Amino acid sequence: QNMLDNQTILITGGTGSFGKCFVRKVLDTTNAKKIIVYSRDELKQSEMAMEFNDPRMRFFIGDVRDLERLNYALEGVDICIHAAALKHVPIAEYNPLECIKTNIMGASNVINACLKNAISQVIALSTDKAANPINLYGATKLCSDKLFVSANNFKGSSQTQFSVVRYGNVVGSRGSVVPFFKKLVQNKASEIPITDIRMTRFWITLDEGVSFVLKSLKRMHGGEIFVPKIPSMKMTDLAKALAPNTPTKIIGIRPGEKLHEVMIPKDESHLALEFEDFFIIQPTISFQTPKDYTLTKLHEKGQKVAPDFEYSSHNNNQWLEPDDLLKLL
Amino acid sequence: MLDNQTILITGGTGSFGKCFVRKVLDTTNAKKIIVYSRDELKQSEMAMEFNDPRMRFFIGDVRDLERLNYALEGVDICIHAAALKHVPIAEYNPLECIKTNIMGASNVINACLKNAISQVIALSTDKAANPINLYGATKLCSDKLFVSANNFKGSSQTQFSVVRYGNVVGSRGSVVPFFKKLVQNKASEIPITDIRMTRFWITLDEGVSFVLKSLKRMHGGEIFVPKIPSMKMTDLAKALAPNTPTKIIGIRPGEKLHEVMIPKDESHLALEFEDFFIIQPTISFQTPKDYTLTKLHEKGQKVAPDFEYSSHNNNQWLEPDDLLKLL
Amino acid sequence: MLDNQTILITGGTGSFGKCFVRKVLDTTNAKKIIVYSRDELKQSEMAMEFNDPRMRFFIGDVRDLERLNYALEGVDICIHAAALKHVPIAEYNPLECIKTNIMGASNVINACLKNAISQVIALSTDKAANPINLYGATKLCSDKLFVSANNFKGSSQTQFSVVRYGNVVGSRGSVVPFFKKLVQNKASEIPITDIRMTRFWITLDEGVSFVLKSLKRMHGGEIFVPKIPSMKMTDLAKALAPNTPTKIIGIRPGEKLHEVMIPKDESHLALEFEDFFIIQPTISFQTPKDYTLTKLHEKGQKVAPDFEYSSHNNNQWLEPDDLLKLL
Amino acid sequence: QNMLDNQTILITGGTGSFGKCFVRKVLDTTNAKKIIVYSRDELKQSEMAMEFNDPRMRFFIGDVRDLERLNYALEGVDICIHAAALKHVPIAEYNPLECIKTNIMGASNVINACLKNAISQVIALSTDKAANPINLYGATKLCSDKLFVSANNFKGSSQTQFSVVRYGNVVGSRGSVVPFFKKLVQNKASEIPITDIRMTRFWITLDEGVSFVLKSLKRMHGGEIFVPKIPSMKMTDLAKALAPNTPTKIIGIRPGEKLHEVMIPKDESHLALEFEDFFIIQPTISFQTPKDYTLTKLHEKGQKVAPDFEYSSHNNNQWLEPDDLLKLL
Amino acid sequence: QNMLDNQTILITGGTGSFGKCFVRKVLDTTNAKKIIVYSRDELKQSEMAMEFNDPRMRFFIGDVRDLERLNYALEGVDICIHAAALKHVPIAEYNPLECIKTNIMGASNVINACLKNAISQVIALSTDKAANPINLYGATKLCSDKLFVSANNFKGSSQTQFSVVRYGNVVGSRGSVVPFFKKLVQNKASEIPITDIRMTRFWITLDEGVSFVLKSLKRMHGGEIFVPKIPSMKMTDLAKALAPNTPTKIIGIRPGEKLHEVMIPKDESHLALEFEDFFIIQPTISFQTPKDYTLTKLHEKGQKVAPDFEYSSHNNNQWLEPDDLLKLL
Amino acid sequence: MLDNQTILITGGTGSFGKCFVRKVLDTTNAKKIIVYSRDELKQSEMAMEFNDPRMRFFIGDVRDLERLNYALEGVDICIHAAALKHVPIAEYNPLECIKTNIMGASNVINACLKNAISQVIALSTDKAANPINLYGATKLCSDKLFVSANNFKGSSQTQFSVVRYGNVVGSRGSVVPFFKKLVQNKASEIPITDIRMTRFWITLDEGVSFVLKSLKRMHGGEIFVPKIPSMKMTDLAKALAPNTPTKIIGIRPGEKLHEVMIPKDESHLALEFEDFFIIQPTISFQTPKDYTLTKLHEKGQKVAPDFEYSSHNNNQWLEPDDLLKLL
Ligand SMILES: NC(=O)c1ccc[n+]([C@@H]2O[C@H](COP(=O)([O-])OP(=O)(O)OC[C@H]3O[C@@H](n4cnc5c(N)ncnc54)[C@H](OP(=O)(O)O)[C@@H]3O)[C@@H](O)[C@H]2O)c1
Repeated sequence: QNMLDNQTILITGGTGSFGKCFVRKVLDTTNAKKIIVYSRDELKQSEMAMEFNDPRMRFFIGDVRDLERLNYALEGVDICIHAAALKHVPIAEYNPLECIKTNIMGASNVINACLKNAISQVIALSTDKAANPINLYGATKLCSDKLFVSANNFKGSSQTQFSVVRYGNVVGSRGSVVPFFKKLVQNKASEIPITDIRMTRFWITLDEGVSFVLKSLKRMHGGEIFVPKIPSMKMTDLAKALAPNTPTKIIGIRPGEKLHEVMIPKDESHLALEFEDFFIIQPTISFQTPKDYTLTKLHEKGQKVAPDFEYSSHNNNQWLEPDDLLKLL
Repeated sequence: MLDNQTILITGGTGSFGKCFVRKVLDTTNAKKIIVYSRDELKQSEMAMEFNDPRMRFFIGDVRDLERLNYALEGVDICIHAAALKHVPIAEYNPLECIKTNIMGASNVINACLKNAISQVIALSTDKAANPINLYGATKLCSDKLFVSANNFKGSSQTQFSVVRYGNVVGSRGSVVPFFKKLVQNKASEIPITDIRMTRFWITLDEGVSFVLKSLKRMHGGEIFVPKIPSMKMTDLAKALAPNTPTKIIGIRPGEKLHEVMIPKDESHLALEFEDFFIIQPTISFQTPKDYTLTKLHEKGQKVAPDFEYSSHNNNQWLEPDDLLKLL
Repeated sequence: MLDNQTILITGGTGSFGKCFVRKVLDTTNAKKIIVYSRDELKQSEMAMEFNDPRMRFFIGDVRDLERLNYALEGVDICIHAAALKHVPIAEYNPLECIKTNIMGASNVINACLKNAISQVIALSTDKAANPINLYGATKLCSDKLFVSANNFKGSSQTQFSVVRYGNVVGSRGSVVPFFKKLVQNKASEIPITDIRMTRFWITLDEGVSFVLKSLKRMHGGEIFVPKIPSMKMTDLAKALAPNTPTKIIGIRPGEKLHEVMIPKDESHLALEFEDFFIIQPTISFQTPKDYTLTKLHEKGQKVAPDFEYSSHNNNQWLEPDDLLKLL
Repeated sequence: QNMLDNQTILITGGTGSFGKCFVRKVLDTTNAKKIIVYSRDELKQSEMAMEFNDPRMRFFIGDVRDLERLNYALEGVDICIHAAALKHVPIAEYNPLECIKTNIMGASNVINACLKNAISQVIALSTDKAANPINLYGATKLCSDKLFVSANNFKGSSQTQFSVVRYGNVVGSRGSVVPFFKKLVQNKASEIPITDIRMTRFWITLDEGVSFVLKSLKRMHGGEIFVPKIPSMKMTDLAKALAPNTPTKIIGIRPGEKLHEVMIPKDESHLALEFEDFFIIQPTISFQTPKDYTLTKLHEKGQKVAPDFEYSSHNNNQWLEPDDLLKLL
Repeated sequence: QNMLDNQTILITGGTGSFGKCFVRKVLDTTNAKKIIVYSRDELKQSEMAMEFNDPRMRFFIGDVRDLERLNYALEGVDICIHAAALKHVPIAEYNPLECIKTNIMGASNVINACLKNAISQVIALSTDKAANPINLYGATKLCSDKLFVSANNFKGSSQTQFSVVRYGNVVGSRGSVVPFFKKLVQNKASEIPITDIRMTRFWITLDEGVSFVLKSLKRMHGGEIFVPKIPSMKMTDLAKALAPNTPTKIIGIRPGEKLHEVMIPKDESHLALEFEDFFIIQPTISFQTPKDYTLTKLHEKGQKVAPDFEYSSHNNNQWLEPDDLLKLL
Repeated sequence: MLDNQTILITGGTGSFGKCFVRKVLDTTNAKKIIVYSRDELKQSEMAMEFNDPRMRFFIGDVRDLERLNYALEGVDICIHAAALKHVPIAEYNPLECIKTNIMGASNVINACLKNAISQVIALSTDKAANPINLYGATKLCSDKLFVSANNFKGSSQTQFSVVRYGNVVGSRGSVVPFFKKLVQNKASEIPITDIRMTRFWITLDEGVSFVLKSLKRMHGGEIFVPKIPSMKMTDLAKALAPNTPTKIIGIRPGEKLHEVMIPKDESHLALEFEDFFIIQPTISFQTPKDYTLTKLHEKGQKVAPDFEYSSHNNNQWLEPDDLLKLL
């Protein structure tokens, strides 16, 4: 019950869509002692401090590529939510090392600084793009996920648990598809570009993600890659919600984009454990002090999966109509 | 043209390393061949087996940008083969693999641009296509860095390409050579992972010739893939042991049943050729290039929309008798 | 001459940033304009609003010397506008402001000399004259570094100048634009700091034109100051709200009642011109310069011994009606 | 009473005028367990160890720009006096980054290393040149002062107090004015250069400064910029003490020099608190665990000041005659 | 008695001749809780894990030139054996900075990381080449030895003892003389090269070295340079054991080679203490908390030496015949 | 040829430092002499005593590679005299001595190659031959780095040599000058270490002339050793105090009874000359050199097989009367 009770939480990339939503959720629904936003931009932090004018907030201007600054911010932290990252796929293809420095080396420093300040639980955000990735960005998240999972194979005088939360497209995220079909039809959208007529994706709301991360804290043992069960929607149906009466030119594809997204690769189905509405991808490596992932801290039991299971988007159980999208737009 | 050129190869004391050096001495007119690796043990031995004037050894680490700057001084061609490739060990030492493979790639690129090297080819791997293990992810980032490196421009231009191929028959501590120490071990029990297991197979000599060919074809920015045969991991044992038991020890941390070399989501970037494949960059360059015509004037063509070059669905297969011919 | 030149501007996605880019495209013949900033959000948007061939974006941090080296490759002109300027936030995150503003300045200078950039202009601020807050101190060190950078010499010379001016009307999150969100907020209560509060006021467009003019005037080593109007912070509210209460919320961490732009102890270094002021270096250079004649052959003159260009004692003042004309 | 009793003290720039005087004062008047001199030059340390041949002394060759070395020296220290710096104003104008590295980054590393080794009290030396500065040097001290004051806004498992001590010209300092009018008249001073006939400065003795720093330790809460009440003297009267019978040519001004020095800027008078003979400039930012600066640890009460107060040299209460200067030369 | 009982041991350069032998000795003869091999090559570690397939083993891929990685590996270690190094003398002459980075800076980081993780005992391996050295390699070991000895002059909240073990040529080491006269006669040795006909060296077996290091742990106080009493053999007699029936061409000398090796320099005989079969070269500097090196932890008493003693190889008590060499080949 | 050349000398404010500068101004036509050292105290004073246009001071640390890069810009000759030499202090602060002497040497070499300096001479010491103390070990590594630095090659070549000699009579805080402050101290008690104590003795002026001569002789890679006299440490007191007691205070941390300058195990590398010795490199270079003929065409010759240049067995000795003539 309420384990953020009197705990100090630090969230990197805290000024982003997830960050503001996560901070908002934690402030409203928990007795967290203090909530630390760790990010770089003074503009956004300056703005955020005004809209979240709360004494339980602390803003540290800092970069996840700077270990000394992180070591200083995590000082006395209990829980670290790692949401900082460079995720604009095509921009990442043109700026490889930047994305590597922020996502890979950033993961690296956060883990180092958390261990040093003896943090209790750490959850880093992943992405479906990190499974059998093709673009660099996805490659940097895969390296990220791997570091956090491996970070558990440590042995300090205070067990620090490291877990990962992976989920697909965030319906209407700060720069996604939905938040475009609105910004275009607002400035006389001559026509809203599309791509492949097979394009499918997983879907979830920002609130669902936050809630999920918040709950993963309650059942995590450390080492897990939690995957929530979410619905998928073909990119066509997403053409009748923010401009059905406006044509949509066909672009086909964009740099480093897939036709379908993978959440749980086939080659990892033996590590995958199933639950009522979420999966647990177990560590591919073994830890010194092994844990039993079949029983979460929330005493929710899990069963393995089909030796030939593949949790992909091109074909999942749940889907969504252009109404549900507006009903949850 | 390698004539009178200076060539540096990171990870020069490795399998590919030794073989590449041997091939360059014997067949090219390279003026100088520089080996850049960390271990003094392997370098002293290698200098003994290759007692040749055109050879030069530099004790160095790719994680050291300053040292690379120093050693790439006056080099025309750079072959990047340095890496931590043990997949399961990379799973336990992720940051080590990231520093060597990813940062390593970054430094090399930096030193190469600085010393104005003409062409660079970095060695990739099939494990970098739709990767699952850390090693593959690092190599994927590596390929990316090298491909992106082509957008840099100054008083001098540098061409960066990548060569990607699967398992190397009898590579430094691989499977095939292991299926020997077992025969010698008077042991009668072959350790398998999964009857479905499949991989692409290229020879040390073939990989090396493909790199040399690539140098002559590259515009810069390509990921060259040689068309090589696949082989059921069930026959690799059969062939190298027609009689002996196969104890299914399961899968190791990070293994795939089949390795992809040209992902399905990249078929549109692929260009087919007589013996090879060029996966085109996914980004545009200041100075565009036409990958349909190599520098050797070889014409390439697009592949079918649902194309994918994997080990499972390969039209070529190594025969247990034609495999024994490799060794 | 910006004709056919390559221009890089750190902090290119900022207010001055976007405006400077717009002015350079529309009016110059600059061959290439490079935006160098950290955020992918602002850069993707900016590339959309400026869909032009001569534009190029580099995701980078001024705290990264290696990345700057890379991006300044082949650049002729460099405009340094990157900085952490929120005064109170700089008061809580001093080292952050020091790293970005002071170290940032240092790296840029280094990369500029390395890539042999012809001219560099760094943006200063009135808060850097007889400063009190951390931000101002960092900018003061910045100006100093840039001014001192002119003593460096090699096969190529690089000119470093600084442009200093006060508040930018309606700048990214300033006061004036805030006195709008309040009107919209249906709020009837204007937050003031002190009836005496005074500041210099220049427009985004004016600041930009002054930088472009400076490039054409600079010998290297100058701190250009434009003659701009002052305005009682009491009228900025009056003008933008002839009717509404003013609740004196006091002073914020680090504020001054009046901002100096040319200190009294520097009057001897000052040179007066038609529209601007040049504060001469306090040190001597290997290659001296005559700051009394800009490159546009504009003749300057010394000011009175007890001279000081402050906001409190300014001979020019923005009229609440002529202020509404800015917006 | 005697709080250096059995404490280990580390003083950076310990081989300088202040350092030798401070070490001398501490050795003679306290039961400090050990006194660590942290500086770079082997020559001076070598010399100092001979003149201060005391077992309670420890000399660490080190640079304040090297965090690892500092982390190693502060190990087990209780009190840190930070006196290291580059202060030759004109030399600083020609060597900007050097002065920045030593004074700014140096401040930076000392604070970091003190926190890491859980030091109790830290006092960094400032200078009147840091108030409304014009020269770079002064700018580096202002950045310094700001870092030390901000360093208090931390929260480690052992409160470390950070304070600053600022005062003007040190009568006859290792390279000042007085110690020149002697070195010139000794080698047939044809004429001793002067400047502006309005030039005024604050004055204090090396011993007074040491004593002041030593007492600031006894009353500091952490976060203060202590300013002692000291006298001022026009640069003319300082022309009749070490060569009244020798002319003085007029140079006018030197690189980055002011006519008058500011100790407490007008724009900070609201932060300024007054006491019988010293001031306390309060933090412009607020700390999490606020302290009451109106009551020092020495139970000395302070009152605010005139809303339009300015503690400048061009006009202060106390002044000095060319006798007092020789009477205290 | 058995002080490795339940202790965690970390040995850098653990995949080398010494490393494998040392790990082998510790696994077989002690109740060490865990044994950590710290080295760079995946090939060797991969190989070693197979031949030493023991649960009490842990392999960390790491470089001694990387402090952050070391800080992470020594975490929770009790005893550190430092065997990592670049020792190919001529290769070191052509790659000076490399050898300096690995041996000097490597020593530097290990000491730093051991202190940080509060290691109990640390023994770094030296070499007779470090006494009055001529080659760079030897110069890097001398700098190394000096750092470890000096490392004792520290004062942390957990005394860490630092000692050095120095001995000569390891009979048949991974790349020495003996292991050559075999690899040559195996591939039709036309003739096996030799040098100066005065060439003498000290000798010892790999097992003797391990055992010695293992025992130095039991009697060390910290600060010692233990030197075992070992025999010497002229390079001629070493020509009748692995090819007496094959001629030996005369090369004379090689880059940076001496005619004779020094173990205890004459100028240090006043620091040297003698024992039944090993020497103790005492610190040239004095520590704050001085120890009595005349009485080892094994209660073995030692007496000083002749004020003009020199422990060189060109003339020592024990020697060896080409039989003993094969009898112990 | 120092004519119209730019000379930088690290540790320029030191004993050798000041003397070298004085000799270069007075006798050469060097266009510029740059002093690169850390302390502002000593530099401000030195600039006063050397108020000359060709002088220039750079506040910097040899541990700073970036700063060295900056200061060596446009330098032709580099004299490396910066170091921590106090033997006992180096014994307590080993890493400090290693950073300054060893890393310091490394950075200087790096910056020199980068800025394409023509010739570099680094100051060594007798304590670096068959060393025992940390200081000597660091200098030995230093010499090595500099000697090895000659194997680097690019569009420009740089020559690196080392000058090695013993004690400098009355050097900044040495023995002789101390045996003065004792006389002045009205003290009647001379502190000795050991009646056998012996050292080589060269004058500040001699060391400086030998460096200047070396520049004119060097091919690059040599360790020049001047033939200088030895002197019983018993006479240095006798001479400077014919009457006063000698209280044997023993030996200090790291002292030798006698200092070697050319080790016995190096006699084969030595080449004898009229006034000096060249110890040849122990490694071979890409571009070999003939050290038997300096650039001044001085012919050298091999020494006897068991040769060794030590202070104990020197054929030259300073006479207590000819020593007083030095001072
Ligand atoms: N002294 C002798 O009797 C003797 C005998 C044989 C050989 N030598 C050789 O002569 C050389 C110089 O001797 P010296 O008597 O002129 O010594 P010195 O009087 O101690 O001068 C050495 C100078 O090096 C500078 N320095 C020290 N650390 C530095 C750093 N980290 N970065 C930049 N500069 C640094 C110091 O200047 P700052 O403190 O202002 O930085 C100092 O002025 C030595 O290297 C030694 O090898 C001396």
